[PDB]
Amino acid sequence: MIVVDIAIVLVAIAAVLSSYRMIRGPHAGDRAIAADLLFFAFIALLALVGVRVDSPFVYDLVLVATLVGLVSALSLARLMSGGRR
Amino acid sequence: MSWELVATVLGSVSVLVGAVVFLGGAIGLLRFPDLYVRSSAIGAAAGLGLVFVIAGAFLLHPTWEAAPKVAVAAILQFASSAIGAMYIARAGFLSGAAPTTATRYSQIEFT
Amino acid sequence: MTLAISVGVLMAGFVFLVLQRGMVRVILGFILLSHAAHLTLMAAGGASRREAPLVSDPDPALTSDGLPQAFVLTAIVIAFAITIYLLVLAVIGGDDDDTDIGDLDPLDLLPETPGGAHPEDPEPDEPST
Amino acid sequence: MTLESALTLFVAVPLLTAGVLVAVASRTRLILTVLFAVLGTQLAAAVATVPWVSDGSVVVHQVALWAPGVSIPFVLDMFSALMLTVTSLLTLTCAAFAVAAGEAYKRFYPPLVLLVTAGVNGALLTGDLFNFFVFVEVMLLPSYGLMMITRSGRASVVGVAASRLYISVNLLASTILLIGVALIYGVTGTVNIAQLHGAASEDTAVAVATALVLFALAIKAAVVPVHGWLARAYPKMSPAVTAMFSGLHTKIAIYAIYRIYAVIFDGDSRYLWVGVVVFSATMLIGVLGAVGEAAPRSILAFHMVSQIGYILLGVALFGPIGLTAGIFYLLHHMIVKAALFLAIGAIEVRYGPRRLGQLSGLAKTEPLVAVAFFASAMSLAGIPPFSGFVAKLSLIIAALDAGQIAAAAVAVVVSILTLLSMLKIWTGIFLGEPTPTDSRTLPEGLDPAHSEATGIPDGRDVDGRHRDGVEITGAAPDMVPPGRRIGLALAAPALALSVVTLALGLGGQLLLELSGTAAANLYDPTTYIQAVLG
Amino acid sequence: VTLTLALAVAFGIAAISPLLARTMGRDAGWPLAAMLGGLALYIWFAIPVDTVASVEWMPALGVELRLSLDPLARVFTMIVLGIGAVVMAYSSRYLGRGSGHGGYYGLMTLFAASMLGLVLADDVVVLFVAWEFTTLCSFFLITLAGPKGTQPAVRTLLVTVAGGLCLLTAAALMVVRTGTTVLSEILVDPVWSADPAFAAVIAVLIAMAAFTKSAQFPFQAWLPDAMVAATPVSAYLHAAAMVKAGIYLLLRFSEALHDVPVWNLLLITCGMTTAVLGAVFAMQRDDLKELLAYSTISQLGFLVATIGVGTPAAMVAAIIHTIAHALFKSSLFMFVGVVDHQTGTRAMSGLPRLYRIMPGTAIGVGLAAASMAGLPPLLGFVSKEWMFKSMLDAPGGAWAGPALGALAVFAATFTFAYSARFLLGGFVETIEAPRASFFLPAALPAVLGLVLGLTGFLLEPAVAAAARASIGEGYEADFGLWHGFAPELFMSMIVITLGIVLVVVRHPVDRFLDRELAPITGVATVDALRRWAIAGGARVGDVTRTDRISRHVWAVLLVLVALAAVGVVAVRPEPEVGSPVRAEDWIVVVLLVVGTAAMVISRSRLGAVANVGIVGFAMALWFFTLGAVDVALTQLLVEVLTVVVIVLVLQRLPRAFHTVSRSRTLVSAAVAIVVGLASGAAVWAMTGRRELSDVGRYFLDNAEQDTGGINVVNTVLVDYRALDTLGELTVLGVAGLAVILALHARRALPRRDVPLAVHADSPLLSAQDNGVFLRTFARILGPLIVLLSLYFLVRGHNAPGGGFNSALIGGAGIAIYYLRAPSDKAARIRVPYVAVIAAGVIIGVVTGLAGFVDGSFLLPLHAYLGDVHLTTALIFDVGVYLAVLGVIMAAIDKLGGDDRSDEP
Amino acid sequence: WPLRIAWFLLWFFWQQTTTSAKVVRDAFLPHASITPGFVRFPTRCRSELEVTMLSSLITLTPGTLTLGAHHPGEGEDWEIVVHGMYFPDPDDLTASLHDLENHMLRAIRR
Ligand SMILES: CCCCCCCCCCCCO[C@@H]1O[C@H](CO)[C@@H](O[C@H]2O[C@H](CO)[C@@H](O)[C@H](O)[C@H]2O)[C@H](O)[C@H]1O
Ligand SMILES: CCCCCCCCCCCCO[C@@H]1O[C@H](CO)[C@@H](O[C@H]2O[C@H](CO)[C@@H](O)[C@H](O)[C@H]2O)[C@H](O)[C@H]1O
Ligand SMILES: CCCCCCCCCCCCO[C@@H]1O[C@H](CO)[C@@H](O[C@H]2O[C@H](CO)[C@@H](O)[C@H](O)[C@H]2O)[C@H](O)[C@H]1O
Ligand SMILES: CCCCCCCCCCCCO[C@@H]1O[C@H](CO)[C@@H](O[C@H]2O[C@H](CO)[C@@H](O)[C@H](O)[C@H]2O)[C@H](O)[C@H]1O
Ligand SMILES: CCCCCCCCCCCCO[C@@H]1O[C@H](CO)[C@@H](O[C@H]2O[C@H](CO)[C@@H](O)[C@H](O)[C@H]2O)[C@H](O)[C@H]1O
Repeated sequence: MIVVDIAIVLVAIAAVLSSYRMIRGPHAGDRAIAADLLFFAFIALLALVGVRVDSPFVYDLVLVATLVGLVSALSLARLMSGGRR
Repeated sequence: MSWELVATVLGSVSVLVGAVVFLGGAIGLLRFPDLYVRSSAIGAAAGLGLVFVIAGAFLLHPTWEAAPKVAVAAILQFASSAIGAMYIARAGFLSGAAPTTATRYSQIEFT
Repeated sequence: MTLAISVGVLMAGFVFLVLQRGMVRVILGFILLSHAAHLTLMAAGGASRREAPLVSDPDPALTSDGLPQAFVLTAIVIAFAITIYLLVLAVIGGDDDDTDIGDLDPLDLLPETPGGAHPEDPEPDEPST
Repeated sequence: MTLESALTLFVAVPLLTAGVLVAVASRTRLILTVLFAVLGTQLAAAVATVPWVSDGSVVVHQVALWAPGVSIPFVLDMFSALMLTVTSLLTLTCAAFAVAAGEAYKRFYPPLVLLVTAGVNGALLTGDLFNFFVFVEVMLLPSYGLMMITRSGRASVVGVAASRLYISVNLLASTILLIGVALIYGVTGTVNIAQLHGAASEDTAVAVATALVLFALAIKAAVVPVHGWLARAYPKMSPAVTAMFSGLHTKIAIYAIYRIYAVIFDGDSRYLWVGVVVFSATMLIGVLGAVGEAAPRSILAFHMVSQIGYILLGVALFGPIGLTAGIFYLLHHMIVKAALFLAIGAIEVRYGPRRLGQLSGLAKTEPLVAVAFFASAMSLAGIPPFSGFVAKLSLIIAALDAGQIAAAAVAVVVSILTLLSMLKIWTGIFLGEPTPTDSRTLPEGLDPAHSEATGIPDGRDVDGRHRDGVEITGAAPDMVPPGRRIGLALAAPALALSVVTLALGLGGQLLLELSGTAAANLYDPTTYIQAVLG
Repeated sequence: VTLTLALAVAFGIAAISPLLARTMGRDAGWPLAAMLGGLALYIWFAIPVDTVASVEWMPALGVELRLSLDPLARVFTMIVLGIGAVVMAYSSRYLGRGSGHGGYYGLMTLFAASMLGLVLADDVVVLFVAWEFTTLCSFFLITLAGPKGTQPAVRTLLVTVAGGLCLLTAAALMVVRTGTTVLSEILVDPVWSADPAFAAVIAVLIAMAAFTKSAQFPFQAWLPDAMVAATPVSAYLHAAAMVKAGIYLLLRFSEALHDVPVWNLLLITCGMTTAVLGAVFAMQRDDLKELLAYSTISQLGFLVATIGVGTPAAMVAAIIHTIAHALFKSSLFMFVGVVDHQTGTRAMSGLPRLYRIMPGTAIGVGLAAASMAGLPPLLGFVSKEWMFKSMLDAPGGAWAGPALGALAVFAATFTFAYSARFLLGGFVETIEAPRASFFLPAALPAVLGLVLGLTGFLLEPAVAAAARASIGEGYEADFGLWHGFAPELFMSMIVITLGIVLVVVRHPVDRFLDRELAPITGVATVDALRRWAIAGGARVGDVTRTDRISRHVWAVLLVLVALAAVGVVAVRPEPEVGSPVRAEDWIVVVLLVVGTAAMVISRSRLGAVANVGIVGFAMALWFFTLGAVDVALTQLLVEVLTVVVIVLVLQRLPRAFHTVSRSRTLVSAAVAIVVGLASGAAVWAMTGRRELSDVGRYFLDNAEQDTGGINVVNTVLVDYRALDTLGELTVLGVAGLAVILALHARRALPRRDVPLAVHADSPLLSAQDNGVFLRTFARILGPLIVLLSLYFLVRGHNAPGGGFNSALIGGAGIAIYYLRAPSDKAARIRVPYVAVIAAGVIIGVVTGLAGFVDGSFLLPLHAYLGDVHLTTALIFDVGVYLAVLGVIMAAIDKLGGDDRSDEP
Repeated sequence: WPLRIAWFLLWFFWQQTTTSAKVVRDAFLPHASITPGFVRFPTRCRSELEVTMLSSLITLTPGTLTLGAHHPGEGEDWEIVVHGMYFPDPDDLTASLHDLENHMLRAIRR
């Protein structure tokens, strides 16, 4: 499963770069779009890791993390707008 | 030849494509001047790359009890990566995210 | 040793944040501390067996232990409740979440009319005489 | 049912009725009937389970009837039983005080008291480590809700900063306890206290984790290096809530330290010097901070710290006599400190929270609370006519027997400072001529006239002729002359617990025998481990 | 048991005295005088000279209520109860014609009962009990007379407890050493001769315990001011109520500690210094309330000195002088009282000497002060010459013997001087002579002094028997004023001579030694100590004065660093089992480190919550890498539901964290690095060193066989350790109720007014028209989330996620419903969530309580229906589901927005 | 027809990997080669579902993004605010959006 290790390292590098953007984000909204990209990269890492450590109960998490990487993203928008709708 | 080796190689190339797309969407978060350019790139990258990784992972061990939980997950990932980026860009506009100096035309006032 | 590096980093983050200014910047430290406790609980179950205990006949010496998993599963909910209450505490006191307050007991006693109920007989024990 | 399966009813009956008193929370009469019925039947069950284990026996119930060591054992060994009866008596009297003070009509007071009682009973009867942590949280979470219940239904910035500090240094202590339990489970195999019969004198790897657990319990008990969190959180609470907490939380931590060091550490006697040092420093620094203070209810917090140092010294003098002295001191001191927060708390309810000297002559206008306070004060200082004398005498005898002359000298000198501070209170509040004072029993910040909040919904408000538990005249400041403000219903809970500390002084052999039988379960845990593991 | 009966009757007298005081206003002193004195006539007559009654009090501590009546006690009970009776007979006429006097009698008779218990004490613990009984009764007697004596009473209690508690230490030492608590068996123990390092400590402790009950050199500053109390309580307290307690203690313990040099020295030198410096200060004082106190001080000093002599010839003198003093000082106090109450003021502008109205009460003071000075035909003279005869053979060699006599001669010169000043001199119609029933109880001790000095042959049996019982040997005693010229008398013709010479030269002497004295006396030395104690306590409490989290956590982290320094050298790790580090592990470690660093260096509240979500996701990936699927699910859901709440509480707070000064981030980071390294080493050296827990092997082996479910985590949570799950669901419900209470007690901060810098007529506003994206995606995310919450709820026994993941994934749906709403009014959850929490907790505790049907509490009752293993674990899961759902509903509806729409 | 869905999803994944290659190319465009611009676009969608799925499809396109939606009319006519990269003339952006809207409305409708 060398392809899976390559994909894991690539997603980790992408996550590190996007987290650098999170840190040095000029406007508060960049630190939220980086959070969104990182949540999606973390779902990808969940899938790829569940491939590496061969597990049947992966996609439950994948079915839930998407309902989590969204509610935890919209709310960030709700925070950039100062709570105001 | 076999009906499992095709799925294996397909999942492998799919997770590779998805990882490459994630890396491209992350590099976009670096060399992009605006918040709206960043969100326009992320709305596509975080969706396509993640759907590719999910489908490739599923092809690398295709269980039968996880097919609906992936068919739903793909659509949910697409819709969520669209809507999250949409609302992040909108809230950035409302909060006062200054558009880049290289904006040739804007039919929306910023004040 | 990775499960030790991550626990050490989370504990350092907690110790730093909990010593900073602001109640939310302290609740974040407590979140990191709860994460560190959950991670060291997951480490106590060996952490050398990475297989989930969800198979029909689990194979011992190969699957992760279930008791520390139940332990962290309970501690997560407990710390979540305490974090919810700390967060709702952060938005009632004062007009901010600032935590640098001094001796706050004067603001809970009565206006303390001077001299006392007997300004003619000062106690010879108090050093304020 | 086997009469031991009913041991879990100490946790199932509250948790049920509490869950009931949350549903029907507006019927204040019904919930105040059910709360006292449950507290009374719990006190009766505890005082009837005391004769069950008076012969050194140990009643162990494997919850859910699994193999010994797999499930959570509920033990009861005349230490858990004594703690059960005394803490349930304290909870009952503090609830009877809160009913008269003005609390217990606010929303969710009867449920939260029952949930705290269930958590205490769980933390006492439990026999393993992690479920003890879970029950400590079950005891702490309703405590945080009770810190907002006030006589006026509001809360101040001070009363919320104290709550922040409390929860912060208690969530930290809870998480340190959790990390210690995790490390014990990592080095050893089980978190059951029985299966750790000696796993602290066999290898130091488990001894460090058990020291972490004991240090978390010491934070929860407010020993001298970590004590300011308790002296700065208990004063800033409602007079009934602090009286209820004075005997539960720190004392559950004391019981936990006793059980852990007696079973796990086996009373190793190599690490008793650190106990002696830390607890003597506690006895000293707590009473120093006490004599330094200037508020009546802020003195009792530091005094509680010093008496906690007194009690834990009983485990630093491990043996048949030191453990007996420490257990008797625990059972006496939680009663006395309850009777002391209820007498000073009954003044802060009618006369408002003031410093020492702003009131005078309360011994002339309110003799009931004055008697209830002076009895408990002389007992706290260890004066013969009361219980505290027996406790301090047995403790000094055990300290001189074990050769710890320095600990004995500190434990006998600190009584002078304790008496000095109690006399400072007695002189600044009770002795003097009764002077007219203003009718202002709520500091600016807690009264329902200078706060934009909506207030906690009062139970005695549906009558219409009540604003927030105050008798508004209806519709169809100037100094009050000295009089009797504290009625019988407010000074009666502080007086009942003030004749218990005298009945335990005159007749003390009854409690000394039970304390000896409880110590016999700590300096010789063979009958406890043989009962939990079979 | 008759002696214990006598003590019980002495206490019943105090129990009944308030009733008599309310029945007879002030005449209640007449029955007590005939009831507290008659008791004496009983204890002396119908009880043999040596009876030991003992009833069990506390056999655990080896303590028993054991009363003994050795002849020393046979004399001291008499000298206590007789003075108490005469003081009651005097107080029945001294007190005003009032109705409420129970507070005075219930104490002045309880004083006699406590003194009786002290002198009738064969157990050392009951001796200490009666000691502090007397000290408490005396404190309460001084607290009388209004606020004039609230400070003197406090100082009296403090000084007599600081010594009265050294007696506790001596008692505990003698109990742990001699193994028994019996005064008759401790004094004759061979320990006092085996090692003098123990007898010396006990002698010092007991001398300090008796220097405070009396008023000796260091602790003399509580008798002169306790004079603020009424003169009858002063008569009792000075004749024999408390100042004789210390002397009886020195007489009792003189059987063992009489040959130890430190006892002899600490007694002799302190008693003589206080005798001289009490006689002098009585000579200097003016008010007869202060003169009598500084005279009692000097007399007690004489007594403790001749006790410290420690020879059989010395205890006889000590006892006879205790009797003589308890007579003449009592009569002097009662006569001062009668001459105050018959005129009106003892000193308002002075007073002509008492021999102005000579008949009746002047010869009484002339018979009292004469024996106080030691004039020949009295009892004070024979006692003083006995004391001089005793002191002439004091220990310390052949030189410090006669020097003690030459010092006692100075003290007796000054005592004659001040007694002569008492009888005559300014102490800065009235023909209504004192009533025959008022002056008589004040002249009984004064006349007893005369009739005992003349007919001295009545006291040698009792006194000698009380002296051979205070110490070992005995001495043939005789009190007869014999005219045999011995140095015991030559230093008594010198005392009278030099005292007359002094009183005829009084004015230059007093104006001479007053300016060069400097304040040895005065109460400003105990108050200085109390002030120092209060200042030190304030400086100690000032360490933890600030009630802010950042400081009281420093105290926790410092002890954590200390324990880490201990454990680093303490822990030796065992060899590792397998390898707890995998390849796909450094990537999640790096992501967690990056998230934690971005959180701790984030200067904006939004970056911090984004990093909190990221750390939650990384911890979920961690739990899933370690093989914990259910824990990963719960971690994901708790991360999303804490991000939602942090957003709801951050929409009210400013945008940037508070700026904390430098040199405070440096120290915080320096301690954080240390604690992080410590925790890392702890988790590295304590986890991967054992094969597998036996309970773990059991759970993996007997999960499907015991409970029918293969999800070991969920079966452990709901079947084996169901108590933990019940506890944590109650914790969550309680947190919901507490959020409700908190937001009802204090108004939450309003949502911060962000200045939206966009004009009205532009799009990207009008949330009702612009939330169309979420309002439509929710049309497919609602049913999906509901069927997902119902999917995990039933599959939880054989698949990840039983009831907590089920409930948190519905809380996520509630968060979606909140974010979906157009404005703040529609966003309020319109369901009763407190009742939902109540129903969840009720269902949980009930389905756990149904186990008693077959088994015990919290046991599943699985029943098979065809091929479905239906169990009550499903009902417990429904209960915890309802509980967590109600908690999330409360946390979202109370914190979400402001929407003040629930009150009239 | 058991293998119809497999062919459909494989064609979908080809039409998506071409979009993914477009995304990766968009990440490496030099500066001054991105020309962002905002545009108000009348959507010609009646109900809420049509306009939100049109906005989502605009966002998922690698060159555009929909900021928000609103209609300044009586009850219909939905308008969106679309941000576009490398579209130097707003008419080009509106033409591409009209193409996409036609291709979608011709699909999800009767
Ligand atoms: C504010 C202080 C209040 C007064 C405090 C009174 C504390 C008195 C403690 C006396 C304890 C006697 O018990 C004795 O303790 C000492 C240290 O004290 C221990 O001694 C230990 O101390 C340190 C380690 O920390 C080492 O230097 C020493 O080699 C080691 O043995 C002994 O092993 C134990 O026998
Ligand atoms: C010097 C003045 C002060 C002296 C103070 C003395 C106070 C105590 C008086 C002695 C009490 C008499 O002691 C008598 O013996 C028994 C035997 O234990 C005591 O104790 C008995 O009664 C109670 C039961 O209710 C329990 O303490 C115990 O179970 C029982 O043994 C009783 O209290 C009393 O019946
Ligand atoms: C309020 C006053 C308080 C002052 C109390 C002082 C206490 C006085 C001592 C009490 C005991 C007296 O001691 C008692 O003395 C009497 C009288 O001599 C002796 O009595 C004996 O000898 C005398 C003659 O010398 C005769 O009475 C008779 O032969 C016989 O009774 C007793 O044997 C002895 O027990
Ligand atoms: C009320 C009291 C409760 C508080 C209890 C606190 C217990 C704390 C436990 C800390 C554990 C100490 O950890 C360990 O202790 C042992 C016991 O001497 C000592 O261990 C020692 O072992 C050997 C002797 O066998 C020495 O040669 C070595 O130098 C040293 O390490 C060290 O101190 C430490 O290695
Ligand atoms: C840019 C961010 C990402 C940076 C990526 C850094 C991670 C790459 C370095 C990982 C190095 C390899 O790390 C090493 O992996 C081997 C397997 O090869 C693990 O080895 C262990 O697990 C393997 C299974 O995988 C077992 O077969 C083996 O017996 C056991 O020892 C080691 O415990 C770990 O130390």
